Amino acid sequence: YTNSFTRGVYYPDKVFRSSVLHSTQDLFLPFFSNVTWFHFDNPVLPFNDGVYFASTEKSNIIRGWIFGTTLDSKTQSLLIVNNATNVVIKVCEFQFCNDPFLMESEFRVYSSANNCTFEYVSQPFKNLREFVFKNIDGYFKIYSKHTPINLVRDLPQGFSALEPLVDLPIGINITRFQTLLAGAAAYYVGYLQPRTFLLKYNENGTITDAVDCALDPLSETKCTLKSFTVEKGIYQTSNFRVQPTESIVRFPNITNLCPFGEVFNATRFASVYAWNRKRISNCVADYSVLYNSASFSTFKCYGVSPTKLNDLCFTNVYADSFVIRGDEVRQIAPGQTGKIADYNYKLPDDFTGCVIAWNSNNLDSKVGGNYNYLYRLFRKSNLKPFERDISTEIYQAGSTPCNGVEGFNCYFPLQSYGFQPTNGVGYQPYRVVVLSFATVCGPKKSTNLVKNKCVNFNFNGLTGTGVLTESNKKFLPFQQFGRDIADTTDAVRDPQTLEILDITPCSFGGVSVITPGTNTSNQVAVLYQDVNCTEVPVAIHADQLTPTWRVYSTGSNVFQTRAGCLIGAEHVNNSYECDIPIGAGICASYQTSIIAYTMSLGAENSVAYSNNSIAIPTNFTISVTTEILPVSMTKTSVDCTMYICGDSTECSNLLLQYGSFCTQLNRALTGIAVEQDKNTQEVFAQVKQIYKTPPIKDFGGFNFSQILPDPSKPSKRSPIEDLLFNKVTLAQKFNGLTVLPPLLTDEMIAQYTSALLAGTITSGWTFGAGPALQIPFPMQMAYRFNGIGVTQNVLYENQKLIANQFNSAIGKIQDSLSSTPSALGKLQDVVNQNAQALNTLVKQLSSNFGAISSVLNDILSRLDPPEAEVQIDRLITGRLQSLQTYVTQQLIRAAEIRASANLAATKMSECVLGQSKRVDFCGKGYHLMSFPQSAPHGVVFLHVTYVPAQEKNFTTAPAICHDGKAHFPREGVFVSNGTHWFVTQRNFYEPQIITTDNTFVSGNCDVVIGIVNNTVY
Amino acid sequence: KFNGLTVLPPLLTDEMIAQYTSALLAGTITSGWTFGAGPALQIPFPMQMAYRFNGIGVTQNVLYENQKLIANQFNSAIGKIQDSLSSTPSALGKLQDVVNQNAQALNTLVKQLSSNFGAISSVLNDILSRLDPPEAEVQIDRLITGRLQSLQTYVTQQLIRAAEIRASANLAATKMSECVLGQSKRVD
Amino acid sequence: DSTECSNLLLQYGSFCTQLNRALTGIAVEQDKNTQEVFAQVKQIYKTPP
Amino acid sequence: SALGKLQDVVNQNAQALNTLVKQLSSNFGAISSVLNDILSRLDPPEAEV
Ligand SMILES: *[C@@H]1O[C@H](CO)[C@@H](O[C@@H]2O[C@H](CO)[C@@H](O)[C@H](O)[C@H]2NC(C)=O)[C@H](O)[C@H]1NC(C)=O
Ligand SMILES: *[C@@H]1O[C@H](CO)[C@@H](O[C@@H]2O[C@H](CO)[C@@H](O)[C@H](O)[C@H]2NC(C)=O)[C@H](O)[C@H]1NC(C)=O
Ligand SMILES: *[C@@H]1O[C@H](CO)[C@@H](O)[C@H](O)[C@H]1NC(C)=O
Ligand SMILES: *[C@@H]1O[C@H](CO)[C@@H](O)[C@H](O)[C@H]1NC(C)=O
Ligand SMILES: *[C@@H]1O[C@H](CO)[C@@H](O)[C@H](O)[C@H]1NC(C)=O
Ligand SMILES: *[C@@H]1O[C@H](CO)[C@@H](O)[C@H](O)[C@H]1NC(C)=O
Ligand SMILES: *[C@@H]1O[C@H](CO)[C@@H](O)[C@H](O)[C@H]1NC(C)=O
Repeated sequence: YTNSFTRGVYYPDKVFRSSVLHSTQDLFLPFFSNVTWFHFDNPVLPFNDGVYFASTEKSNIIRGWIFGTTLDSKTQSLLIVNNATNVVIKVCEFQFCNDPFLMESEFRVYSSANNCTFEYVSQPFKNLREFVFKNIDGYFKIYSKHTPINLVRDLPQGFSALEPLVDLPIGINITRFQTLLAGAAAYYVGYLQPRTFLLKYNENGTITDAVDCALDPLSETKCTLKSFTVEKGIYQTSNFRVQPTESIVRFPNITNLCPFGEVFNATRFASVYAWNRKRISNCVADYSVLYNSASFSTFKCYGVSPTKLNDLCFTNVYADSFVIRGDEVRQIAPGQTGKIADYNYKLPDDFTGCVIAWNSNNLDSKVGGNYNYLYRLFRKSNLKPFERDISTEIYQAGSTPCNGVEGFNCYFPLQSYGFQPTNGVGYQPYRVVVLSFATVCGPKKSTNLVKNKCVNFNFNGLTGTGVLTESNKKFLPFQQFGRDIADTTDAVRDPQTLEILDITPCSFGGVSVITPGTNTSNQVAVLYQDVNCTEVPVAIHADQLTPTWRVYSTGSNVFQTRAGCLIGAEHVNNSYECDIPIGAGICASYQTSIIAYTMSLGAENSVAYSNNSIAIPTNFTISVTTEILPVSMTKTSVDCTMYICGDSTECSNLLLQYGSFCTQLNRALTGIAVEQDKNTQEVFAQVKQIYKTPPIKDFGGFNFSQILPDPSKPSKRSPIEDLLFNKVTLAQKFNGLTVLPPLLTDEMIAQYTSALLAGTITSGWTFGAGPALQIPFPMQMAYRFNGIGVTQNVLYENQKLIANQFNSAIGKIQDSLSSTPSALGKLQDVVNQNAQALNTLVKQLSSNFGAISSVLNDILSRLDPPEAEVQIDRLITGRLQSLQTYVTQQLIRAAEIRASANLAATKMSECVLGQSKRVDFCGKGYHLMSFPQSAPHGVVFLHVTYVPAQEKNFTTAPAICHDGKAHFPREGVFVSNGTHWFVTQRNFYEPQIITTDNTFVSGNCDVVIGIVNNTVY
Repeated sequence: KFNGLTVLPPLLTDEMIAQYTSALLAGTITSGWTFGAGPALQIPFPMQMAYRFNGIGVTQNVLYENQKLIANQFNSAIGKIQDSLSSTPSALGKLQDVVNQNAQALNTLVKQLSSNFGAISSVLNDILSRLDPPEAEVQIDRLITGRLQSLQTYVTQQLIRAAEIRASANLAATKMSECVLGQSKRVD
Repeated sequence: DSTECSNLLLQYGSFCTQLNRALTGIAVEQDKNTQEVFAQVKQIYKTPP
Repeated sequence: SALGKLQDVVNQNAQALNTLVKQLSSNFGAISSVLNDILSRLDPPEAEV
C-alpha cells in the first residue's frame, strides 16, 4: 500500500492556453490516497470509473490488457495486445479463459472470434510506464506518457502531465480489468473520484503545477484567492452545516377506498349543460390503478405531475362528469373560447386538477341518431367558472319581443346532438370526467417519531429539516400550526398523539483560516464563527471535510473566545501589541507555533503632580515626517453597443426598443473623466509664475540637494522623486474599452513642484499673498522660531547644530522608503481596485444567462428569426445589468478621491504657503515648514517640526510680594533652584534676574494664595 | 434571524475605550497641552488656567484674584449636565437615528422572502414536490431573478450610508486633536 | 438545501462573489474609524491618589 | 459665465426629470406602449404576459 506522491494529472481538453491559472471540475485522482500493490500473482481487479495504471520494469514483460463486465463467452470487451512491431485493438466477442496467460508464444486465452466489430491495427526501477484509462460519455479515452527514472526506492517527486492517444466510439459496460505479462512484474492500481483542481499553464502551454480543494485548509484558501502564494492575514474560506440522519413519514390512519368505479363505470351519464358533480372525502385513493384501469384517449393535466400524485394530500376532490361532441374537447382547458367553453362549462385559469377523456362508440350508438344528449346554444352573457345553467325556457334573440312562443327571433335554447354510429370521429360522442383539487391521502407508512436528532420530516405535507423537541407554547383547542416573527414555520401538532413539538434547523456557521504566510511557514489555525464547538469533532461536522481535517477540527488545544472557538493555537497570559485581529480584544501572531493572546493598549506612566512643581526642557531636536495622499485615478471609456451586441446588425435593432438606457451611461462615464483633471489642477497649479533657484548655494549650512532637481539626468527629477517613481509602476483592450491620456504630463508636475520649492526657499511666505520679497534663510528660520514662542537669539547661538540636525534628518528618508516595501501602500490600493473591477466585466461575457450558447454567432447561424429573438433577448437582459453595476460602483468610488483631493489642496496652502497653528494637522510637534513632492497619482509631504528634550524640575510660585505690592511676570514663569529665584521663558530654560522691566505690579499681597517673598531690582 | 444573516463583534470592547478616555483626561489634567507634542511636563492646574486666560486676551491677575469664584462657577456648571441629560430623552437623537435605519433595512430584506413574483408559490419545497423536473424550472428561474434584485438594492444603500458615517468620524478626529489636545482660535 | 438551485444559479456569473466583497470592505472600514479617534496617545496616564 | 456653479444644479435636475417621462413611450419588448390597446386586442390568458 503506497499513497500518491503528486502524480496523475492530464490535459482535459485540446485547447491551447498559456500563462493562465485555469480551474477545472473534472474527474481526477484524489491526492495522497493509498493504492493496491501486486507482484507470481495476477487476480481480477474491478475497473470502477477510472484507473491510474503504472508498471515499472527494466525488461519487456507486460504485454496487454483485457476488460469486461461479466467475463463470460457472451460479453463484449477489448483485447488490446502488443505485437513485435505493431499494436492490435479489438473490442469484440470471443472465448474467455479461467486462467488466461501468455515464454515465446502462448495461445490458450481465446478460441472464438464471432460477432466482431472494431479492429484498429495501427502504429504502437529504470523506466516508469504510467497509463490512465476512463470510460464515460459513450467513449473510452486512453492517456499515457513515459520518462526514464534514476532511482531504486519508489516513484519520484514532481509530476508530468498526460496526453490523449486514441478514441473508441463504443457503447458498453465494464466491471473487471486484468493485465497479462509475457516473480510477476510489479504494478499499481488506483481509482478516480470527482474533485476540483486548479492547474498552472507555463508559457509554452505545459501543465507544471496543480492543487486540490479538499485536502487541507490552506489548499482551500489558495483556491478561494486563486493564487499560489498567500500573504499574512485572516481569510474567509467556506461555510459549514450538518447533515441529517434519517427521514420520518406520518400519515393519518384512514382505511377505505374511494368510490372511483361508480363515477367512471356509471351506465348513465348526464348532459354537458346539466353536468352532475360528486363529492369525495375521507378516503385513500391510488391514482396508479386509476391510469391503468382503461386506455384513455387524452390525459394532459395541469398543476401537478401525475408521477408525484401518489405522495400528496388534499382537502377535497370535486369531481364532475359530462358528455360533449368530438372535437369539442379542445375547449376543456383554461384560456379557451368555444361553445362548450362559453355557454356550458368554464375552466378557471387557476385550475389545479386533471382531466380524463375517452371515447366509447360501443356504448351510446343507436341507428338514426342518439337524441338524448343536448347542448346549449346562443345565450346572453358568458358563464362564470364552475357555474351550471339549468333553464331550458325559450329565449328571445331579436327586436321583436315574444312571450313563451318560438318561430322568428325566438328559438328553443338547446339543440339535439346527432350521435350516429356511422358518423365520423369529428362528430362522434366522447366520455369525459374532470377532477378538481387534509382528507384524501395516498398510501404510505408511519415510522416512529424521533426526539433528539435533526432529521427530515414529512409530517402532513410539509418537507424540511431540523430538530424536534417538545414545545410548551400552549395551543388553543383548535389550532394546528404556529409561526413566529417574520413568518417562520414553527411548532406543529402530531396527527397521532395530540402533542406539539418544536422545529429548529441544524446548526450552521462560517469558517476562517489564519495564515502566517507561505513565505515563512505552512501551519494554519481555523476559527468557527458563533458556534460552541461541542459538536464539531466527529459526529456533526462531517459533511464536506476529509478525515485530514479532523486534526484541525478537534485535538488537544481548543480555546473558546467570544467570536467562536479556535482550533490549532495555544493560549498565553502575557499581552503584546497584536498583529492579526480576530475580535473581542483577541489577536494572533507567530512565535515559531501560533499564539493567541489579549491586546495591550500601551505602556504605563504616572506623572508626578504636586502643588508647586514644574518641568522645563533644556534642549531640542528637529524631526522630519512623511505623508502620502492620492489625487487622481485612471480615465476609462466603455462603448455601449459594442459590449452588448458586438457588430451584429440583428442585435442593434432589438436594443433600440429599450430606450435611453444606453446613452445615459456614456455621460456618467464622461463626468468622472472631466473631474479627474480639475482634481489635479486644484492641487498643483496654484502659483502663477515660475521661479528659479540661484546658481550658487550659500544658505547658511543647510543642504537642499536631495529635494532639488539635478542637471546630471534627463529626467530632471529629484532623487527622492526617482525612488518614488521606481517604487510604484504607473483592464484589456477589445470589446469597446479604452483609456484616455491625462491632460498634464509628469514633466509639468515636476516643474510646478520645483517652482513651489524655489519660491518657499528664496522668499518665505510672501509669494503667496502678493509680490515675492527676498530674505536670507536664517532670518526666516528666526521668524519661524518666534512663531512658536521661542526667542530668536536661541537660533543664532546654535546655528551649526540646527543645520547639522536638519541635514542628518533629511538623509534618513531615503532609507526609510527604500528599506520598507510596504510604505507606498495607499497609492497601490487605488491601482489594484480599478483593475479588479475591469477584470470581472470581461469575464461576464462568457455566461449563458439561460441560453443555448454565450456567443451570438452560433445562435444566429443555427436558427431562424422567429425563435431566435427569445434566446437573444435573454442575453441583452443579463449583459445590461453587468454594465449598470460597474457604473454605479465607480460613481461612489470617485466621491472618495474628491474628498482626498480637496484635503490635499488645504495642506498645500496652509503648510507650504504659511505656518499653521493647529495641532496634528501638519505633523507631530510644533510646525516649522513643509516641502512638496510628486508621486505617480498623488502627493508626498515632508514636514519639519520642533520637539523638546532633556527636562528638569523646579519650584514655582504665582507672584512675589515686595514693599507691600504683588509682582507678576510679563512673559515667563518664576522658578527656583532651591536658594534663589529667577524668571524664564516657558519653552526653553534661560534664567534671568527679576527686575522692574520684566514685571508689572497690581494690588497688594494679601489676596493671592501662594505668594512668596523676595527682592526686585 | 437565520437565512444567512450574521452579526460580527467589534475588535475593541467598551472597557478599552473607557481606558483610552481616562488616559486622555489624566493627561489633560496633570500635564496641560504638552503631552500632545512631546514628553509630558507637570504644571499646577491654576497656572494652566492662567495660561489659558492669556490666550483669549485677558491678563493673568484676573484669575488669581477671583479664583474662589471661578472654581464655584465651574463646579456648578458641571452639576447641571446630569439634570439635563437625564430629562429630555430626545437629547441623544443623533445616535438612535442610526441604529433605527440599519434595523429597518434588515426587516425589509427578510419580509421579501414571502413574495411569489409571477410564480405558483413562495416556498421552494412546493414547486419541487408538485411538479416534474422539466416544468419546475421556469417557476424556479422567476424566483431567483427577484431575490437577486432584492439583495442588490440592499448593498447599494449600505455603501451610500457608510460613506456618510466616515465623514463624521473624520470630523470627530479633528475635534479631538484641536479642541482637546490644545486650544483653538477658530470661531464656533 | 437545494441542488437545483446551485445548478441554476451558476449560469448568472459571479453576482455573489461581488456582493460578499463589498460587505467585507464595509465591515473592515468600521475599525479604522474607531482607531482614528481614540488611539492617538501612546502611553497610559494615572491620576494621583 | 460668472454664476456657472448655480446654473448647473438647475440644469442637471431638469434633464433627469425629462428623461424619466420620455421613458414612458417605449415597448421594452412588447406589442404596444399604451395599455388600452394591449387589452382591447388580446384576451386575458396571454394578454397578461
Ligand atoms: C543638545 O542635544 C544635542 C543633540 O541634538 C547635543 O549635541 C550632541 O552632543 C554630543 C556630545 O554629547 C555629540 O557627540 C553629538 O555629535 C552632538 N550632536 C550633533 C548633531 O552634533 C547637545 O550636546 C545637547 N546640548 C546639551 C547642553 O545637552
Ligand atoms: C542656584 O543658583 C544661584 C544663582 O544665583 C547660585 O548662587 C551662585 O552660585 C555661584 C556658584 O558658586 C556663586 O559663585 C555665586 O556667588 C552664587 N550667588 C549668586 C548671586 O550668583 C546657587 O549656588 C544655585 N544653587 C545650587 C544648589 O546650585
Ligand atoms: C371499472 O370497471 C373495470 C372492470 O374491469 C375496472 O377494471 C375499473 O377499475 C373500474 N373503474 C374504476 C374507476 O375503478
Ligand atoms: C389513528 O387513530 C388513533 C386513535 O386515537 C390516533 O393515534 C390517531 O388519531 C390516528 N393516528 C395517526 C393520525 O397517526
Ligand atoms: C499645596 O498643595 C498641597 C497638597 O495638599 C498642600 O500642602 C496645600 O494644599 C498647598 N500648600 C500651600 C502652601 O499652598
Ligand atoms: C548635500 O548632500 C549631498 C548628499 O550627501 C552631497 O552630495 C552634497 O555635496 C551636499 N552639499 C554640499 C554643498 O556639500
Ligand atoms: C513676607 O513678609 C511679611 C512681612 O513680615 C510676612 O508677613 C509674610 O508672612 C512673609 N511671607 C512669607 C511667605 O514668608
